[PDB]
Amino acid sequence: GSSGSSGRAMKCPYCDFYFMKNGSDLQRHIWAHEGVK
Ligand SMILES: [Zn+2]
Repeated sequence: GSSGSSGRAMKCPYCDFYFMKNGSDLQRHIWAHEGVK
């Protein structure tokens, strides 16, 4: 699919959104649900 040739991405511990299993942007996306500036 458009997110990757084999699919099977990780899913967020707070919402419906997806990232690559070792992506650094996931840590910022989670810290944003935890309310960090
Ligand atoms: Zn999320």
